[PDB]
Amino acid sequence: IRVFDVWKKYKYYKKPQDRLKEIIFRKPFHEELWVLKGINLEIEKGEVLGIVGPNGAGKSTLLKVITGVTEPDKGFVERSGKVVGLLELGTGFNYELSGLENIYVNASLLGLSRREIDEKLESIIEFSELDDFINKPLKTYSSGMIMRLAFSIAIHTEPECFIIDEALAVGDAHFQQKCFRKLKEHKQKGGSIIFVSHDMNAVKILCDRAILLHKGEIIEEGSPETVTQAYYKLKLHHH
Repeated sequence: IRVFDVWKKYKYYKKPQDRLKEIIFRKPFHEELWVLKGINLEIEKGEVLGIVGPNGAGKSTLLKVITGVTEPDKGFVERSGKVVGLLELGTGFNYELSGLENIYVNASLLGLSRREIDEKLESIIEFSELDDFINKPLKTYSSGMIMRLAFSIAIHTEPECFIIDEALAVGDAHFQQKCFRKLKEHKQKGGSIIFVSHDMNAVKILCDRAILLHKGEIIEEGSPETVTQAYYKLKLHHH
């Protein structure tokens, strides 16, 4: 929901041994590099926010500050509810356990109560199309079946916000439409969505507003049309 003047840095070593000299010398041999510099950002209930920018812009660090996987070095972030994205998919999955048991493990870590998972269990199964394999252990699943289960649990956990990472965009045909429908319902109940994409036409189609990120800063905000035109302008002068 609210990102307030957030800065984030990471220690950076010119060669792996400056790490080794740091422990032995007891003095830093690293450079403090800032992936995020004074981010101010609000994601409001009911909106789809597009986030675009080049590879080292800091997008994924911004996603982790938003979700709380990472804490800012300056500033703060506040949120009314849970955020679910790539890095939460399949958390706690155990390949010795059946897909039924992994629903309970994963859904619980993603915030649902035992009663809520009981209430949603058949929906998650039917949505997954795995019904014939739900009592078999994950170690017997194909990779596509494992991904299918992780998506199917996650999309039912009613967070405040879903992050649609740039990698999530690829998926099996017709399963996307089902997820697309769930995501519109989510938005209709006041949920928010963060769409991270390099598809500028998709950003204009799906998002209500967007930001352009570059070298750790938001350099443009507003309508998808405005932010994508600013991205093109940036790529005329960036690399």
